[PDB]
Amino acid sequence: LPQVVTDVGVHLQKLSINNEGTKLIVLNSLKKMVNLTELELIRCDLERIPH
Amino acid sequence: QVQLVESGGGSVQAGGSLRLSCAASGYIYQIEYLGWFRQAPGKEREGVAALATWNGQTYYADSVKGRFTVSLDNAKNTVYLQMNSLKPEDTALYYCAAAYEGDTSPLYYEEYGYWGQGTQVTVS
Repeated sequence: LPQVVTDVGVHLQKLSINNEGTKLIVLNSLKKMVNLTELELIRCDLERIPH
Repeated sequence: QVQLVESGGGSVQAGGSLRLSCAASGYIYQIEYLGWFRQAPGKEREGVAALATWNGQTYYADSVKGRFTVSLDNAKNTVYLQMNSLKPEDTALYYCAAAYEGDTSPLYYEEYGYWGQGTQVTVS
């Protein structure tokens, strides 16, 4: 996930990401978008809900 | 709205070959997801294949994987299906399937919004 997205998420309320077959590594990049109220992770191939 | 026309099936032998096809008319740009759906006689329809419109990622059902090959002709707005060494399990009713944007249904007829006439494929 781009770091700039993580930075701007400080005011984001809804985020949707589509990887269409690409495995997505969060590597703990979600604890700065604290304003988010809706999280959509479609075709991101996690195989595990991130912490 | 969007209409689909397909052909290229019929009666073949196990060990024959077929070249399925389907052409699209109407709104050709708005269609995001394309695939094939086959229907056994009296049984539920099965999503045969799936393809991203411009992302270009191809998908197929396990029962037809390695035997059925999707083909798309952007020039003529056509979707083909080329298969060989068929099996009697391929005898089914195949419908041209198109889905607009927002949906990520590879082989599920749940959200596809346009279907073709239906071509009977017979493999003995």
